[PDB]
Formats: sequence, structure tokens, C-alpha cells
Amino acid sequence: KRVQTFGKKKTAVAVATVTNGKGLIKLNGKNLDLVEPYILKTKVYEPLWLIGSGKLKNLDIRIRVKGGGQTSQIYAIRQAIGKGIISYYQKYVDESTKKELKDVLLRYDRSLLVGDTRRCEPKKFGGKGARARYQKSY
Amino acid sequence: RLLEPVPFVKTNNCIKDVDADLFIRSYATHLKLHNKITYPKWCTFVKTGKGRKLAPLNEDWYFIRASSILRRLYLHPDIGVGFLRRQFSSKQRRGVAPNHTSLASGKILRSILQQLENLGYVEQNPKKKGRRLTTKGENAINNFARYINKKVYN
Amino acid sequence: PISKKRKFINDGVFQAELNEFLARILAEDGYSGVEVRIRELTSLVQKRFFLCAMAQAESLRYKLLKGLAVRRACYGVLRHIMESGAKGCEVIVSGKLRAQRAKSMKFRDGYLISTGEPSKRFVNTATRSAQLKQGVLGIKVKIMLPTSILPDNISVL
Amino acid sequence: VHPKKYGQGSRQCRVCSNKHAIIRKYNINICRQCFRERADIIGFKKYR
Amino acid sequence: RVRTKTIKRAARQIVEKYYAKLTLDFQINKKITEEVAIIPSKRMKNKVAGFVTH
Amino acid sequence: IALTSKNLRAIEKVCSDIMKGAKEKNLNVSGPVRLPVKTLRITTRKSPCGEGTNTWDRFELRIYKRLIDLYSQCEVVTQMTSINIDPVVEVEVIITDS
Amino acid sequence: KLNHAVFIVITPSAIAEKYKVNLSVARAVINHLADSQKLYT
Amino acid sequence: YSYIPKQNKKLIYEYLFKEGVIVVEKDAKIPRHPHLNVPNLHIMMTLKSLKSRNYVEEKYNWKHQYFILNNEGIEYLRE
RNA sequence: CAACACGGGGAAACUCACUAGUUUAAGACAUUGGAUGGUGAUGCAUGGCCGUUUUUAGUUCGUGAAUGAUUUGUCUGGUUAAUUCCGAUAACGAACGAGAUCUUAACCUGCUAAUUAGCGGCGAGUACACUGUACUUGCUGCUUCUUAGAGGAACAUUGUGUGUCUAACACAAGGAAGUUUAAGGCAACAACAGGUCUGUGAUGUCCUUAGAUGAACUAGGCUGCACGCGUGCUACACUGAUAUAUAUAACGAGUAAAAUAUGCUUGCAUACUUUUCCUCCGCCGAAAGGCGUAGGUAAUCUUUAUCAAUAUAUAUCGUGAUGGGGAUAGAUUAUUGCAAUUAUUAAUCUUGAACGAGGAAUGCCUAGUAAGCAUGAUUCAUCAGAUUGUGCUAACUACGUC
Repeated sequence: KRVQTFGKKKTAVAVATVTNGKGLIKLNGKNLDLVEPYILKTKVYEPLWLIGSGKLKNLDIRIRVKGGGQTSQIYAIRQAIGKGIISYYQKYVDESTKKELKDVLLRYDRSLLVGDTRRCEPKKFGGKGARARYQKSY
Repeated sequence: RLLEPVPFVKTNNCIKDVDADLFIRSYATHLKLHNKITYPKWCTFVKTGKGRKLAPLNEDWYFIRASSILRRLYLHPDIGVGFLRRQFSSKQRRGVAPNHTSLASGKILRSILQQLENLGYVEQNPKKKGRRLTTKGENAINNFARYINKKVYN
Repeated sequence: PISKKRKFINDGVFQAELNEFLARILAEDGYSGVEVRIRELTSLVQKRFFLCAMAQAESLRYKLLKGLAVRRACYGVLRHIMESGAKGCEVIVSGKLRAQRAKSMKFRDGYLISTGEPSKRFVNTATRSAQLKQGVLGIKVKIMLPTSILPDNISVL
Repeated sequence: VHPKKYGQGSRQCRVCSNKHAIIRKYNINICRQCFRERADIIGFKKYR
Repeated sequence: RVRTKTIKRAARQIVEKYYAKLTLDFQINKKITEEVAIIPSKRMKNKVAGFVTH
Repeated sequence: IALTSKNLRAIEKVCSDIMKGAKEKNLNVSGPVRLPVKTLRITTRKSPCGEGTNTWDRFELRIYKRLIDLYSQCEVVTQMTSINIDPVVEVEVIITDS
Repeated sequence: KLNHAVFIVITPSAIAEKYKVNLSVARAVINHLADSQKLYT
Repeated sequence: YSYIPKQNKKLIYEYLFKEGVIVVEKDAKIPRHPHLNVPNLHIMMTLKSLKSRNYVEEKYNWKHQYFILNNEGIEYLRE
């Protein structure tokens, strides 16, 4: 049927909806390629290349990305696709197959599975930066 | 360049299925060729917005502006002039003073919107507050989007 | 008509004025709450609007003001505070103190914590101005109350 | 007299009548030094 | 990093009154400290349980 | 009823008491709706005067809003609420037919 | 100082190096030859 | 000049007797009291004098006087 | 240092104390005497609050012991973020500080919950395919994601090394998280004649009080300039400028004066409307900006499944004080205000200075930081190059030593 999940890097959130379909993937109303930077494009195609083209051919994927900037969105998308594929195989397909798939993703990178939790250190008075200070002089 | 190998299934049914720029340039070129919307003459002497602080310096830009606006209208179905002014805003170097974004010139925007509206592309309503896209335009934009997608792809 | 943000600030400011107004009035008694004697005060505020640290400190300044010896008064108050079951107490007196050079004098007893949120949680604190002949004396009282629990203590029966 | 209902001389602290350093955010109308004396009972607690 | 007097002292007191129940698992020890001790913070209870386990 | 306060624990106590009160009488409540917390933050210079280092403290007034829509006779629910509140909880009317 | 002019690897720098041309003129030569930076033929 | 009408003085005295108390408010360029449509400067002048004669006591808090009559004052004001 | 974008001090007026002057009574009381007020004098008379000492790790007692001030306890050593622990040990036992507590931010409860949040369910079209996909109006199980309550979760857990093998550390693994998970907040004792009476109706004394240092009004001035020193801003170009296009952010913040009618005469007086805050939106304006309207007292409207700029892509220059650089000046029409000249601010055309990577010197900084890029808020009638928040773009170099 359908499973819904997310990815979260910095202040970005990317919701992934993994349903029964044919291999159509959209990002909001718009096709998956239409995200712009060619270098970071490859990062979002990266899980498709680790898993081949057959697995997506049974499933349609819809993605909703809100918040955060450019780099943050790309990682959140990458993370959400990961979390989506693996979660769908745990509810619907098969736990052993899912474990094999999870092993392939883990073997490549843990960043796909679970987002980096780095976030801002607050500004503190006495300087423009988070820790940086005004120039002192004698 | 424009074509690349793809690892998923494209749909090609809408403007949301094709890259902004190719659609925009072709539609702008088509619009000027057809001659549906005027230049108009006074528009060559003014700037797009104050962040430019220079002439627009690119000749065919008015058709491009119309083309982008039309696309924005399919993207976001209810908007007014302020949305456009904010959209086309960019940064203004204030000389010694810091930068700020500064809004796009509203007459040229207002005129484009009005010409499209006259030609049945876009529509002022109370049911949805501002300008929306309207039916002759919706059909044309969708169809032109298909025509371009096929023509570019193979 | 007004917003919730506006409502909350006005409520707070009204409290602050009333608190200072209680301070101007309340030299004739201790502390016995407020009602949300009473006829005139109610009339004024309605006309306008349409162990206890404060008590100990108020008592202490009245004793000091009456010109009783400073040590005797401090000791009397401190001993009374401890008598009332205080886990600790500190009374500070600042200003001229029978000389032409200003000074302070500390009178501490008991645990009397000072660091972190247990300090805010268990210590009640009070400031009082005693005007005497050559200017003003500052009373600052700190009382550490009966305790919930004090977080450091760990023990087993 | 010739007051103005705008600008610096138009207004003053609700508690102390200083013309300077007044918080008009949220319409408090109190000077910041006075505000520090009242800051707990109004509800503007410190945390982080 | 280490453990302060309050922690160590408590750690010694537990065992003193409950050695027989206490055992070589941290989670079981933590369960025992939660039952026995009067400590008000999670982090502190865990810290005591860890040191009693040690 | 809609409950607005600057005391979390007081609002929570009110929430539980009206919830129990209603559930005796089988009344239709739509389960506690916690609104986004608004904080009134004031950023204050320390020292009444300039001297010494520039040192700031950041004050926060955190206001709690919570919401329950209810289908019943008004009078009993307001009377149950109004007597059970502490005055730090500000109670406002909301009512439905379903 | 410039000493490059109008008349007589497809990078602009290579063309400028080989024929001693300004980079807009180097670009003009590239465009003529063929019939910011991006994939090559 | 700066006269205060005989009726106005009587009304201020009467108000003070009727209530028992008056919240004058310190500022003098505010034109009326909410419950007396009387020049605040005049009310302030008479209260200052009355306190000086010792028939009315003021507590005072920021911007507000809080005047309560002495018992001798309460009797005196009637005539 | 611990003064010098500090006195929230971004002063057109007022603010204001000052300069040139002009007024006023707002001189209580029992004419007369008599005060009251004072951004007047005194922080080396003082209260309060705050800075430093110092956010380091220090400080103190009971009893004991060693003519006295005193010293021991509170230490050769190991260890640590830490008079933190261990260990030794004429001291044993304590207490405050510190840790701890508290606020955020970090992860999980398929429990707790659905409004002004989402998600589906389902009608209905518009569009394309093709035995669904995109797009809008109407009704209405779910709670994964939006929100926020309660509660869980790490203790160095396991393994391996080093360590009196003691306190403990090191590495690897596990794990949402391993530098007490990251960040704050809180601030002992004893000080400093540190700072503040220009925050206070906190306040002593000393001064002053109708030819006032009170209150108040008009100008002028705090911004002037042979010249010396701070903190910032903007640059010196091609990993760039210029011009189009595309993508995409978080914290927020928002309500006794205006206008129409009447009586007197456009002036004055009175009534009525509904007026001051955010502006969507529709018209008009090159632009500034205007006019007309609409919703918002706010998870509801401004506005947010999108409000920024650095992004990135495609064009145009083509290294030349150059189309770099925007100081400087000249001419404008707007906008705020009683008042804009010493150009308030705004746009528009023209005008085109130094500056070729900075001597001697000297500052900040260790991971979502630094740097770069913005932006919200504070003051605000009007005024960010300031401060304070907040994000996005995400480096270098260790990971230690005296």
C-alpha cells in the first residue's frame, strides 16, 4: 500500500511517501531531476544507483520538501529516500530482504540512514559571531 | 548538455515536468514571434528594479519577464502584483552603505499582467483574491509544454 | 479589543504598582495576604484601577530605626529566624553604621546555599531602606526555608 | 506651552519619569533600569 | 570526569543496606537504586547506579 | 473552553479537572489542543549605567494557550471550570453542537 | 598591457595563448571554429 | 490670577468626604480627573494646601498621590 | 586590560543639562517670616544595582594538635574541568563554592492529543496520458510529518589497552547521542574609596530658589575643524563585475489624537463618522510613491508548502586604475514632520577621488563553529553602516605545550 517517513538535515525536512506504483518519482508537483545543482543532483540519485532500477519499478514515490537551504534540502531528500525504501520493505515486502538492503546502505554510509544532528550554537553578546568577539585594543 | 541519462520515470504532462529555462525562452520567443503582447515602447528606457541601478541591457527581456510570470501563475495559482515585485527583487549595492534587496518596478509588471489578462491567459477574480491563471491560458500553457517536451527530448 | 500579549503585560504592571503601593502602606502589620482598613484601601485601588523575608526585614528596619544597638537588633532578628525553624539565614547591613566611613556587616547562620536554582527555589530575599540621621542604611535579608527536597542530600533507611 | 505628541520629549517612564532608555516593546513603557527591579514579578524570568 | 563525594558517599551507603540484592548488571542495579534512593534527578540516579555497579 | 495562562502546571491541573468533570457526564470534548507557545522576550542591558563590560541578560515571558471545544449546556461547564481554576488561568468561552 | 587584435584544446585561454587574441575575440574564434564554462565537443 | 471657583472647591471637598479618598495623579498637564471634570492643576493646588494644614494625608507611590482625610479634616470639610 | 558604536548617547525640535535671549508663577504654611523643586555640587557622605578580581577554584568552621601574630586540617605523589577524587597523612569531622540543580537545542515513545496544523477518505471538474500523473472548488476516518504535554533514553554500556592497577584514563565496538550529549543561565569568601546621586519621590550634607540651578518658550549648538587616536562599513576585480533566469531561510513583529456635517465666518466654535499598528489586494505612478479598498487584537489576516542574500545556470565584458572602485559633486521629484538649510530620508539622470592586498605593530578563533552572505527585533513621528537575535552558505589546523 503506502508508507510515509522523513529526512532531516539542519533545518530542512523532507517527507517521503512510498506507495505501490510503477517508478514515477516527484518532488512537490515537479519531476525528480528539476532540483538544479548538477553535483548535488548525483547525491540524490545515489540511492537509486546503490539499489538498481528494478526495486523502484514496482513503487511510486512522492516527496514534499519544506524548510532549510540548498545543501540541507539535498541531504534531507537523500536521507528521506533511504528511510523510505527500508521502511517500506519492513512493513510490506520482507524483513530478511530489508536487512540485506539495510546492510547495503549501511555498508556504503550511515549518513543516509540517520541525519547529522549538527545545528546552530546560539549568538552570545560581545561579538557578531556565535563565539567570535569584537576586536579588543590597548 | 540538456539531455542526460535518467534513472527514474519522467511524466511530461505539465510545466511541472519540464525545466524552467527552456520552456521560458521558447515561450518568450514564440510570444514575440506571434506578436500577441507589445514591447511597449516606453519600457526600453527604464530598469527592472533598483538593485540593477543600470539599463536592463538584454533586448528581449520583456517577453522573458512575461514568460516567467506566466509560469509563476501556473506554479502558484493565486497571486497579485506584490508577489511579482518580491519575486524579481534582487540586491542593491548602496555604494558605501550595505546591500539590501530592493523591489522590482511595478508598472512594467502591472502592464504585463494586464496584457495577458486581455488575451485570456490570466484572470482577476474575487473567488481567490488576486490574479489566477485562466482556461485558454491553462490549456495553451499545458499544450505548449507538451509540444516543447517532445521536441526537446528526442 | 486588546491582544493577549497586551493583556499579560498590563496584568504584570498592575501587580508591580500594587506591590510597591503595599510597601508604602504596610508598616502597621505583618503579612496576611491581599483581597482580589480594607474599605479605604479597596476604595483607593478601585478608584485608581477603574520565616517570611519581607516581614523579618520590615521588623529589623523598624528596630534599627528606633535606634536600638545594631548588634543586639541583628542578633535578636537572627535568633528569631532560627527559632522559626530556618535551615539557614543571612542578614547583611550596609551603610554608615555609627561612623563617618561606610561599611557592611554580615551575620550568617545555618546551611544558607547560594549557587543555582535551589538558591532561587528555597531562599527568600528582601531589600529595605532605613533612613537614619546622616542618610540611608540598606537592609538585605536572605532566609533559606523548610524544603520538596534539597537535591544534594542522598540517604538510605 | 508647546508639547509635541511624537518624538523624544513626548513620553517618559511610567515609574520614574526618566525620558531615556524606555522599553516601548509590547507597550511596557518602563525604563530598563526600573524594569530590572520589577523583572521577576512581572513574569520576565531569566533562563537562557 | 570522575565522581564527587555526594555520589561516592551514596554509592557506599547503597551496598551497605542492600548488598544481597545488588548484582553485576547495571540495569538491575539502576532498578535497585530507583527503589531505594531518594535522589530527584534521572542523571544523578544513573550516576549512582553506575558507580555502585563499578 | 479556551484556557490561557502563564503557569503551565496550573493550566495542566485545570485540564485534568475539567477532563474528569466532563467524563462523568459523558460530555463531548475534543482532546486538549495545545497551541504553539508564545514567548515575550526582552533583551536587557545589565548595569543602569555604561561602565564595566557590555553585559546583557535575555528575559523570557512564556505564555501557554490550550483549547477544548465542548457540546453541552454552558452553565455547568463554566461553573465547574470557574470554581476549579486558580486566577492565574484565564478562561474563555467556546461551544459546539457536535 | 594588451597587444591583441581583430584578425590573423578549445578553452578560451588556449585560443588566447596560441593566436595572441583577447578573450572575447578568442570566444568569437571558438564559435566560428565550432560551426560560464561547460562540457566540450 | 489662577482662581479656583467656590463651587469647584466645594465639589472637590464634597468628593473627598463622599468617597473618603482621592487618587489625584501627579501630572498637571492632564486636563480632567475621570470622576471630576475639573482642572487637575487646581485639584493638586488645593490638596497640597490641605495637606499643609494637616487635614489630609497622602501615601504617595509613582505618579499617584493616594490622599486620605484626617478625622479633623473629615469634619472640617463639611462647612 | 577593567575608558574610548560606552552612558541602549542612531541629539533637526522637544530630548537639553549647554549658547543667544525671552517668559512664567506652578512663593505650600502661620503682609511678613516661612519653603518646595532642582539632568545643581559632591560616587573620597551614601543606598541599590553593575563591573572587575573570577566563571578560575577558591573560601571557612567545630574539636584536636603545634609565648605569639599564627599554622595545621586545606598535603610529597597520582588523577580531574574542578581543595574532583584517590592515596599518603598529627589530625578527624564538617560547611559553603564546584559538581549538582534549571532553561533550551540533540533522539524515542507507532503510547497522550487535532484547533486557527498536517494526512488521507470522497465528490466534482480542468489537463495529459493510458489495462494512472499534474492542476482547482465542496463535504469529511487517519496523527507518520506541524504543534506540545507527560514519560523514556548514557552510566564511560560492552570489548581491548595503559594506570600504585587505586582513582581512573586511552582506544575500538555498540549506540540518537560518548569532550559530565551541545549550548547557555545561576555565581562563595574577601576586596577595589572601580562605576553610577545625568534611572529613580533611593539619598546625606553643601549650593540655589521671581534679574531661579524651579517650571516654560523662541532661535543657536552638541555633527563646526591645521590635526592625533579607537570600533565598524566599503573597496582594491576574472574562484570577478554587469544582466537575465532558477532554486530555496529562521527568529519574529503587528491597533486623549484623525476626518466629514452644522453655527458663527477658507479662520473659529459645535455635532457626527470612526481615526491613529501590519499592509494583502485593485487601480494609478520610470522610480520613489500615491489613491481606492480587504482581512487581521492574530498557529486564523499582513505571511510562511515560502519573506532573504551568498546559491547555481546562461548570456555580456576580457585585465587595461578597466565596463574594477563609488568617495566627491551637480542638478530632481517624492516622502515624513510645526520645522528638513548644517544637504532627515527617497528615488532619477549626470559627476568618476583615493585604492595595485597594506609599514612598525596588533585582534579574534577548534565544528554547523571561523569565514562569507543575508535578514528579524531594539530605538522609531522620521533615521542602521549600531547593538542584539536568527538562519543559510560549511573551511583551514590541531586535538597539544609552557
